[PDB]
Amino acid sequence: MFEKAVVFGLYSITPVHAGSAELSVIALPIQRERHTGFPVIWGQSLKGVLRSRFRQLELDEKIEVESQKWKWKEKTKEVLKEKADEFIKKVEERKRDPLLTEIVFGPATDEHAGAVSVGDAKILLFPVRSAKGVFAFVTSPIVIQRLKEDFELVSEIELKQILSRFKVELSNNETIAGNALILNGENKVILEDIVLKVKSDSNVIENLVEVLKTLFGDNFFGKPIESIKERIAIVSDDVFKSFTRFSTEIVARVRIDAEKGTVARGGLWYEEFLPSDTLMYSLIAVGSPKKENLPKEVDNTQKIVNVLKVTFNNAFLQIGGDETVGKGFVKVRAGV
Amino acid sequence: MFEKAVVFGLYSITPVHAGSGAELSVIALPIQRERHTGFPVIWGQSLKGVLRSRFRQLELDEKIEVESQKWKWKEKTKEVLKEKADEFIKKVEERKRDPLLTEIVFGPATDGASEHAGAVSVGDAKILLFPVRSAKGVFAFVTSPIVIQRLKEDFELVSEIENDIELKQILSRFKVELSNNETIAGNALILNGENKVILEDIVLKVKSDSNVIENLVEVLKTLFGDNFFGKPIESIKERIAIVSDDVFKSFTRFSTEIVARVRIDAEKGTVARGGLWYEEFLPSDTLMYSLIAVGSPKKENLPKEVDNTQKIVNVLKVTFNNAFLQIGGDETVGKGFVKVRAGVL
Amino acid sequence: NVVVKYPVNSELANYAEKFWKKELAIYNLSLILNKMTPFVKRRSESYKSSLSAVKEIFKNVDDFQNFLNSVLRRSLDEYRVFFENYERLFNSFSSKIFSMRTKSRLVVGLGDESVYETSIRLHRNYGVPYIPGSALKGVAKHYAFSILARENGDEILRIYESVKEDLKARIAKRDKIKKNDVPEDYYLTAAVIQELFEKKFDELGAIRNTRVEIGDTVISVGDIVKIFGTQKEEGSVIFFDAFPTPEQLKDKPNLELDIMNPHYQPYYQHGEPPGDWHSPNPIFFLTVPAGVEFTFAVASRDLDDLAEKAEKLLKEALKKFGVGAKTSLGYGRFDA
Amino acid sequence: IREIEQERASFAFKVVSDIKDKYSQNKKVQGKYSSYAEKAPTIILNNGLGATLAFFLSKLEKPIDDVDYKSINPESFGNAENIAYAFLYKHLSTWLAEGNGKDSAFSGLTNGEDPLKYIMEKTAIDVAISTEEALSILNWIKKFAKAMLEEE
Repeated sequence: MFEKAVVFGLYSITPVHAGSAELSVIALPIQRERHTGFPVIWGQSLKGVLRSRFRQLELDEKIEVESQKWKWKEKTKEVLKEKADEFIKKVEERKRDPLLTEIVFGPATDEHAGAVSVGDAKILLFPVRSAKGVFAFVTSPIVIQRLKEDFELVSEIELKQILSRFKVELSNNETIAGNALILNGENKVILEDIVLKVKSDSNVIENLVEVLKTLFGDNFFGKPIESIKERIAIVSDDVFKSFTRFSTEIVARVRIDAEKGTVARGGLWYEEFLPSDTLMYSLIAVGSPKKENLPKEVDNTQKIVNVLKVTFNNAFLQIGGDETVGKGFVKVRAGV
Repeated sequence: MFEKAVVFGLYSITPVHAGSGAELSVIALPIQRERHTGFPVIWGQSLKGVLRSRFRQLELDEKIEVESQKWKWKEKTKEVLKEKADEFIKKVEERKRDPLLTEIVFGPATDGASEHAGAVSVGDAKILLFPVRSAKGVFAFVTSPIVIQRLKEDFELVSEIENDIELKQILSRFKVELSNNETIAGNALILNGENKVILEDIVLKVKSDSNVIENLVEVLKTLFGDNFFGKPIESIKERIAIVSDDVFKSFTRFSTEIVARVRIDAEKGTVARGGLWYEEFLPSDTLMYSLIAVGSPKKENLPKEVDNTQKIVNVLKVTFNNAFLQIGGDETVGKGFVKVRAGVL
Repeated sequence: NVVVKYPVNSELANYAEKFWKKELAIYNLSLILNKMTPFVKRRSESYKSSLSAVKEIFKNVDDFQNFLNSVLRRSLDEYRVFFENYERLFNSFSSKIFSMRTKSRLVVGLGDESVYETSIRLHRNYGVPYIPGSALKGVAKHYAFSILARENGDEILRIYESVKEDLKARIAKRDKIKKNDVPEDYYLTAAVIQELFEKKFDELGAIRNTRVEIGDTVISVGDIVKIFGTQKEEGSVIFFDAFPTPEQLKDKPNLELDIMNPHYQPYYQHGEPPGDWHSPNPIFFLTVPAGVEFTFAVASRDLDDLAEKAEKLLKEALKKFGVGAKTSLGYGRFDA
Repeated sequence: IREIEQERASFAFKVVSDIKDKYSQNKKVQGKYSSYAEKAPTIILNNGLGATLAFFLSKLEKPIDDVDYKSINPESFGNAENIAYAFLYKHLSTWLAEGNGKDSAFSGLTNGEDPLKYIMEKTAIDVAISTEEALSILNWIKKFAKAMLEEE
């Protein structure tokens, strides 16, 4: 199963608070890993939000396939007939879903299986405060290793071969960074009250931005990728873990009663939010579509992955809770 | 998901202290800021809370104008929930439940949340122009390339929400890059006989460029009309400076108001023991833009006057245009008062 | 015959010296005052950065005052539009507005820490003197405290014998030994009244029926506590900042100098006999002169009657108590 | 993983303990030092770091542009105010120019140059970072001074 796979980028426009588990300080700690402690999004939540977006798009009928609009109302009768019109009532009764979502993003609550499995969103660039170069995208060598291991399964052509050259070792008090972050005169850079000596190297950042722009385009989520290169830093594993654990946005919130104009008793709590401008990557595994008299337009796996990439490229979607206060909006750029 | 999106512009008439409560630096009681950048922002929670409070006050006072017609919440609730119209009203009388329109727009009150979700979603009040003292042009409005890039991203999100690509490329004709000692400033700020400017601590060489500042002025004019919060927008096109990113961060971190307050004990007439504290305030005459997205209301059996999303868009725009709101603490001592203007594309 | 230095960075000290020599025209008063502070060295080998030594670079005190007031007047149009917007904000609420002239000299914010050692509350953007709303609220509260202590001193002392005993014990704990001396003067009554209004508001329920005559109206203790609020209940009257009318700045100066000449300063500080061998140490400081007209506005959140009562209380306080610094010398007094 | 917060706390504790031990008898010196420490951040935020350092030097009756921190002795002043000002200037400038030490995690933003002379001919970004570091170290110093040192 799962003949093909695709890579989905995710850029956090606004802080994201996905899910909720030690919760030592934050009453609602972010969706976090266990072995490494990096921020992450469970495949279940990403699959849910993607399938909700697909269902809403199917209702709105803006899922143009091969530069041709996809009308599901005629398609369900064409492929099912008999009770298909009655099946339409099930969509009208909200007890089911349109056939495209049922055959791609999993079945309904009640036989079959989804054509795509949504993996976890692994972190790729973490924004941290810098003394110079106001904020910097920091990574870790094992982050690059995970990226390479994940990306060996899709691209392979020459990009996969050249990506194997990424192999670095960093001490707990050393880093490699661009010209913007390194302080003038002194050969050290300060991020989040941590001082690191710059290690002389001019290949790892170049290759990282090279592959990033290679399968994400020159336009790095609405910004020129060249400007990003000057503000890329790679730190040690422990340093990256500490950054991803303690550099998130801890925001204290309260509830005020209009009767007295003060904070309600027991209404103060701290919520942890994943920082904005955070690059994350997810793997979507697509297999052979379920044999249910599928149209020849998406008969093969290549067609369905193509239509998914086309309909989800440069998209905007909300993840996690706190949607009503402008939290969770991210931009997705499918890897072509 | 969402259907429409409006832009709320907030011009700080008085210093604004959106409290954070996270630790205490030398300048005690810091304002809420974006952690990774340090730029001052107003989180969506506080803005939504104050907007909801103002909306509740307006509805209870029976001053909300919907379709140029006054809105009486009692009769509307009776026309919607006649079976329990009295009981629900009692909950509003006992403050258990918020009035009808606020519960439709901002969601149900804390006493019951599983009924439906809010029809509105405010956004973080990202800073757009910062007031920085200058030698000439007594004070100037300052911006950074990241600020305009985030504005372009916000415009892109609005275009995606509304499926209107025409407004997407409004700001897409502005790419800039400035050194740490360069700026693109208006003619008022530029020193006479010297191609240099002074922004409150720094001498910056005036970089030559006109398209970027003209496009920014045009974008502001389109967003907030021809009246820029009590003065014409064209009257401030010569008092705008685009500076380097680090310089803008330094301005936003060090040029903010620091107000020292004391408590005077009547026993001696002097400051009490440990009765003094410092507070951080956003400077007066600052601009913060936020996105307010709206979709289909999540309630059931809605009145015809608020049936669709546009009926919420127009109501919000008419009820929150050129209004005055209080943000953050120190309300009683005249702090945090801001002029709010609502615009659409 | 004086040497001027500037501790600001290079390429800016030249412009600062041009501004202080009137070669160029500066427009922000706070900018030149604070961020461009000059250090003046006289025949004495010390760069004293004080207003007394700062004024030495001008022809006389009159020239310094004229330069400062010209710098202040250079932003009159911007201050005018700001005052128009402020008046619009006043009228937006149900705020009562009254105008008052300065009967004597006024200085607010003299105790703020600065290089000059004698600062003044100047608006950051426009560089004009103003009275913060916190100062007005505090002076109104203290005038109410003084009125209550003068009128209902013995009554509240008898009602709250426990509180007065607690205050006496605290004073004995801090103020030397003073085991039971603790004179029951008006100051002790004011202190216990403030303690009641601050930490023991609920116990003030019985006293709430009391009434005190202010000006022509009568205000209740309950009215005062509703106006100012407690740790558990917010105040109902919004006190706004006071700003001078822009019209008067065109003709008469809005800022002048004042002098303090502490003879016998070692006697006050160190304890030497006063005598006359105590050559003075003059210190100059800025102050808005008498006659300058300010606009005050008080708004309401619950009842307009409370706003009217607060306006009357503030008018009485500004007429009698006085706002700003050195109020014991008649400074900061207003007349109708 | 050596946070600069530990270096800040250690340096502040060391300097406050040093002034406490050297002037345990002079209570007024301790009070003056505590007051100057808790008032310095306001001066720095108002007039800038260079202006604050020049103000300290002027209160020390020492010329500016020709004096560095290494060539001043805090104990060589009769007046308590001069003692406290010299101690505060020495501590702040030492933290700015050397940090907690050469081998420590933080070695000072300035290599070994006098912080005032550094501020004189450096860019605005460098002086901004120096101001931030000075604010942090002064916050720690004020905390520890309020902890141990007596109050005037």
